[PDB]
Amino acid sequence: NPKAFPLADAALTQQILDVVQQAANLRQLKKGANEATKTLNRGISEFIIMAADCEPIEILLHLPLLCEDKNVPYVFVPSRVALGRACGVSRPVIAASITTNDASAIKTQIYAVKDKIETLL
Amino acid sequence: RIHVLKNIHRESYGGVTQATFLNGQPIIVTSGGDNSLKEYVFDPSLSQGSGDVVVQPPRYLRSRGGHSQPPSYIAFADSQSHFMLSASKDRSLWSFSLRKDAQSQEMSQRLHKKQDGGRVGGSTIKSKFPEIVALAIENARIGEWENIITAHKDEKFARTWDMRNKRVGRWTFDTTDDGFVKSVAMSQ
Amino acid sequence: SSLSDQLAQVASNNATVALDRKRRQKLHSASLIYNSKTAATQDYDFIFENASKALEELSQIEPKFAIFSRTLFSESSISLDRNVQTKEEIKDLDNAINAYLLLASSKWYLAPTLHATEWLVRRFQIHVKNTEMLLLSTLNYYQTPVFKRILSIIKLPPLFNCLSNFVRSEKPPTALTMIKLFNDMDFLKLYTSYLDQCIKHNATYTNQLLFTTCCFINVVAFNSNNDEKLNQLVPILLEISAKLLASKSKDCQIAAHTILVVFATALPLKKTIILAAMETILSNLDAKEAKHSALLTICKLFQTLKGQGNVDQLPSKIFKLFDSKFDTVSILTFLDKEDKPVCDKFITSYTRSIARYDRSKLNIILSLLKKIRLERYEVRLIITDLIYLSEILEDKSQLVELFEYFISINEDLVLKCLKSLGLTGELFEIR
Amino acid sequence: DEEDIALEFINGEKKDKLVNMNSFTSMFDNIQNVQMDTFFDRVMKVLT
Amino acid sequence: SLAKSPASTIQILGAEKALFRALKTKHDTPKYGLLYHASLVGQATGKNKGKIARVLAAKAAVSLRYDALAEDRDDSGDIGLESRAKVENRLSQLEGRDLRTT
Amino acid sequence: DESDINALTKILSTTYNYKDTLSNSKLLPPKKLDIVRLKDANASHPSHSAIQSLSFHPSKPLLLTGGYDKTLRIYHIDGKTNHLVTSLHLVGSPIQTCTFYTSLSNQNQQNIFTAGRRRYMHSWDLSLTAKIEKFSRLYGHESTQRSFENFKVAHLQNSQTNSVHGIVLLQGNNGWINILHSTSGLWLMGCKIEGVITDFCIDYQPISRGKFRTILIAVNAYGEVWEFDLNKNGHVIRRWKDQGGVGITKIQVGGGTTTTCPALQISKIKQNRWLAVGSESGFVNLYDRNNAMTSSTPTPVAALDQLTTTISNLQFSPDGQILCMASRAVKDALRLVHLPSCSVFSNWPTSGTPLGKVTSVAFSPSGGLLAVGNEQGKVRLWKLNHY
Amino acid sequence: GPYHIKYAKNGTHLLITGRKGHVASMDWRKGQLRAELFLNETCHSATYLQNEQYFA
Amino acid sequence: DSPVLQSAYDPSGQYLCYVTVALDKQRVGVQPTQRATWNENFLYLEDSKLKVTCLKWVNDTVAIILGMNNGEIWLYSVLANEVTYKFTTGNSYEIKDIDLMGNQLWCIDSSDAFYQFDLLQFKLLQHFRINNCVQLN
RNA sequence: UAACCUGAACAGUCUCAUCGUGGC
Repeated sequence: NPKAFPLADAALTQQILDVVQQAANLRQLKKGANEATKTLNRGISEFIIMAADCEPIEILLHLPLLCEDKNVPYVFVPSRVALGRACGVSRPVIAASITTNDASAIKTQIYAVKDKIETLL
Repeated sequence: RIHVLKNIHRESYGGVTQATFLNGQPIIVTSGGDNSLKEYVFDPSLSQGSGDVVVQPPRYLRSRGGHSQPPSYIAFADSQSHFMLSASKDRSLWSFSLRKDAQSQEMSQRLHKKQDGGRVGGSTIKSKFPEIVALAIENARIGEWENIITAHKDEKFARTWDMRNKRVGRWTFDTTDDGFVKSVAMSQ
Repeated sequence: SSLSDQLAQVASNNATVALDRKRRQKLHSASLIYNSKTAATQDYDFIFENASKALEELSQIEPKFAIFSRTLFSESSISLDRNVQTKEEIKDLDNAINAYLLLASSKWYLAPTLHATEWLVRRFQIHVKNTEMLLLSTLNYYQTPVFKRILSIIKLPPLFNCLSNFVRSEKPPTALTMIKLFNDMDFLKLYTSYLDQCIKHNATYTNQLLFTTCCFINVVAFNSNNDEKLNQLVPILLEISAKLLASKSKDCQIAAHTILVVFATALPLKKTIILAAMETILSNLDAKEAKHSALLTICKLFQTLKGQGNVDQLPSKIFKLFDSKFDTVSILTFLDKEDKPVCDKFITSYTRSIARYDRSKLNIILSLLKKIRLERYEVRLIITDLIYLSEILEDKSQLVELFEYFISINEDLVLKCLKSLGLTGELFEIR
Repeated sequence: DEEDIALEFINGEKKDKLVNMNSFTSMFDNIQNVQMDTFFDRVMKVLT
Repeated sequence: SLAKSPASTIQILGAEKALFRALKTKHDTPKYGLLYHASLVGQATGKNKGKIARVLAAKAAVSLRYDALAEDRDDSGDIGLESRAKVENRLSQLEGRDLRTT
Repeated sequence: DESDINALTKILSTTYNYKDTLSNSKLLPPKKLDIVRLKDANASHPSHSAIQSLSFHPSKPLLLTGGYDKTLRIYHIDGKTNHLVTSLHLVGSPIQTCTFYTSLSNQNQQNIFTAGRRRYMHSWDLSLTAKIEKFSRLYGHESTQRSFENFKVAHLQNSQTNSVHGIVLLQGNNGWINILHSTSGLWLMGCKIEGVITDFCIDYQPISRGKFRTILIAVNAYGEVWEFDLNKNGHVIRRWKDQGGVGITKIQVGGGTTTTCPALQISKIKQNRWLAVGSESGFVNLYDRNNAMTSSTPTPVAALDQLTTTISNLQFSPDGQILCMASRAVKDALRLVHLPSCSVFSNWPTSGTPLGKVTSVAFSPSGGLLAVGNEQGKVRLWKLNHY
Repeated sequence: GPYHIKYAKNGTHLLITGRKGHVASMDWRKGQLRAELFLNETCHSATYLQNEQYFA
Repeated sequence: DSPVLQSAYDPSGQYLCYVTVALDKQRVGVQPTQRATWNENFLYLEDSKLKVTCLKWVNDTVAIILGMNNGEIWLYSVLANEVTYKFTTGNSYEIKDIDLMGNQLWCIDSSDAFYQFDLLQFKLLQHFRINNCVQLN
């Protein structure tokens, strides 16, 4: 889809979905677009992953509009099916917010992936 | 075609050998070569207006029976000479009455529950125990606990039974040396 | 048994006799129009005269109610009491009531039938005497207040046991309750006898056929995971499919087509049962929508057929019957449809039956197997019996151009069948 | 080569839809005054 | 500003005083809000009007942010119509069940 | 009344059974299996470890089990008394994969290749003392192959002679698959995929009379799949992507000759129909290669989701009508999915099947017979009565 | 035991007595019994008095 | 218990014929009892439920008669590896025992019937059954 | 060289959670 800005390549999307899988094991992600926007409102999201695969993409491209207000990083991955597999549910997942923590075991991996995200903004 | 009662008697012993309706009655008496005589009854129809088109299938009513194979072991259940335990090659333990043949009853093989709460093994398609080599009944504590101890063909444990309940018991005694049970006894 | 049980039996026998004023009030306040306080004060003359008005309206809508005005709605029936004549007069008027109910089952959306069968409810007590036929006749209308009304005033039969939490309730029975009602076997035998009387007296209407077929295919769907229930269920629904195919209605014929197609895709039936099913399908095929459903039904019933013997030549009688109901243009056109039905095994059996039984129409089998694509075993059996056709009769241009098609695609396979039987140079010397 | 013929016979088998418990539960909503041939193709859409 | 709000907010959108008193003391929040007067919630009956207030707010968030954020939108009701078909057959499948035992 | 379009009524009034009888079926009925339990295969001689790999013989009635107790056992299996043929304990070498290889030229070698987390791989030559050899030289390529754990054995044709020879294929560190000769141990070629190599499988396709072609199918962790033609130099012919799937653990082919249903004769080599890519979430995509060799973003015919933890075995039955998903992570995690219908059999396994923690699985090439090895050290044995 | 029968003077109610103890007053033509009492000594006979409302 | 289901010597004890199961199918093999005078090829029963119920060495092309459980006596030469001739009764009853004297084969049935076959003519000569002998094996 | 992550890596002396009771 053309209007899904920054889209990740294969290596970045592989490490994004790896940190999504370990955040899902640590119960540190909110899966789903409404839960992602709730974490955006409350300011407890590290970065937002979205799927450039939903057949209306306009059900997504509104949380960019309040990501750029709270300067939280956001990124697109090409498959909602693969994002749902990574989040560890049985359904496709359209968006997922990795929530904030300061005692987290995967804090360094979250920070590395979010720096690689904000390089391409 | 109203209904089919399948395997009403054994094919190997002749199938259903004589079946007859008692006349004027919805009950039919069958008998087969497997030493068995049954009755089946037709209940009245479940539809209160149609009836003739909704025919309830025949259900089972009383039956008498014995061993279908010659018995392999024999014991007397008590000192009064009233009941006698009798095991056959068709893998059934009957308790036959010497006083009144209606009191003859097959000892049931419906197993109890496991004592700890684990699962019991065995096949899902339940078959009868291997045919009985030996048995020993001692009704000093009868009704209290297990009462008959029996030993089957080419298997390494001896089952118990309760003559009061007329059913199997909770215990199967192992031999603990990977050998088949050649004899059983029990104290008085 | 006990004394209270035997007395409950004598109460159920004497349910309709009014033995004092209080039982007469409780028994006459059961109306289908009015509430209890009006219905208890009404007379027989009042309810008879407006039921006779409504029967004149119902008779000018549909003229088969005039004989009910002659017997069931006459003025001798104001004084006719039900439980004072013998069993033979009772069975006479109860098949009169059954005739009225399965005639007026279709009319239940218009108030003259409500005001007319009001008199059967209040004079002849058909809500408690003739109650199974009343429920079975108005079973289609279960989302409607008229079925709510007959459930409120009905005394429920023992086969209709699952509706016992929807009597005197404000909410209609649901569709899952209807499938739980139909899921019984004795209820299925009862409903198929009801449909047999419907098909016999030619009263099957399309809303009934839709409801009946919906509940039947939901019964098959519910029992789709236990083969012993499906096997209990086969000679009931295939018998009612035969009795729906043995009538004249295009609607009831394609109702039977729906039942047959769902049942054959639910379990693998026998080959001979499927062939006799297609014989019963073709033996009364007269409509056009019935022809559309019949071709789709025969295609799916041959598709759901496995094992050694799925794609034989269908025999001479059934093939020439299928020819007399469906010629070449119909089969070729239906294959040329862009929706692409799955007609693999049936079309293979059809072309093999042409090669064993027609031996003139081979250009058409070239065109139709140019149209649709088949599998390797299908075209292997086709070219094997074409090889046998070449060896029995002299090989002209239609068989030659068929082998040119079987050379232009998959020539390795026709080489494999010739090497399994024959030779390529010997076959080219043959043709 | 009968094993090869048997393998091509089991190889030429296509994926079909099986009947579930609830493959036909959503038909009661629209059996209202539609025609029976529309019911037949609505069933055939479920089967295919 | 309505499009960038989550579907739970669109559910409870009218009932702010009941919501915030039921949050500022630890009570049970409302479930209907301004969306109670939709025709689908009118068709529902029981606790499943809370249930389809939830699914209606979810599909209404979908359709609403499609309408506000689309650029090639056609004013023809397509996304709203497929969302309404989803809500209608969901309402069908939870009005078909019954808590009685038959 | 009466003395003696009715075709259906007559056929119903004569028949009593209404389904296909015994052998006029030839392909499996869906949703209800027919599977009896036999004697547990290693019940005669117990295993001292979790049974890590398991393979039947291509021709003989032999089952080879092997695990981390660095011994490998062969069992003559039958119904009643699965006895132990022979048993070889390799000291200091725990084994993880063990395979019966049998060549296509003379079908008389009968090697057993076995390997674990070591820099060597043993090869026992079956002779009924025991002559085994050890492969420990990557011929210049030792840096990219630090453990011989994940190997697979396959057939390769010279393609200028019609001479076949076995290859073993070792999965290495970077993306590497090192293919080497199964008799001389010479490094033949290597195929590198881009990512974390997780699994691979071998497909064959016939070309003409007596010529076939070997294709290596290797999967990234991310989900992108390379197919290498390796009867020529090991060059890529196709590169596609798994639809969905993010943690990919196991690929398998089936429906023709796999490495676990091997062809005894070179003309009996078949093209595989099905390809299952099983993942870390328990999702198994299933692709139908009769049409999914052309698309390059092919869609699966179904994505199975029935068991919820990491797919560690998935094997196709030799006819290619059952796939067996299995997970070594929780207990009793095994399903047999019927295909083409892509529907799980619902009557087996039940809650009382003693599957255990399923850490290996194997299908018999002829008998229609499952062996399922669990972490307790027990191979349980079942027979599918369709075969 | 053997049941001594008795009807009310209009035929609406039936009063049976078992020899053993079982006395039942009932509306035999509806299915309504209004007394079933088991007086475990040997009863011999019964009668209604002026009604179904009292019996001796 | 033993994997060898059936086994018998030839007269003079020079070869042993033995039926064992091989991964759900019966197989019939012949071994020499002294090598100083392996044999790796078997007769394979191709059905999973067809099995040998008895076997007898004939005495001179050397052969085995294998009495099956579908009313058949297979006659199987051992130097070649095919059943040379398939005797059959009219039934499906398993056959409990066979014997031969010279060229005259006799066999008993699970329906307690006696059949006689002629190895020189490949024909069913006689079929009968006698009273009060009802469980013959 | 190391650090960190990772493969079926808590749990028979059963492990853990939560609400309570009595004295960690």
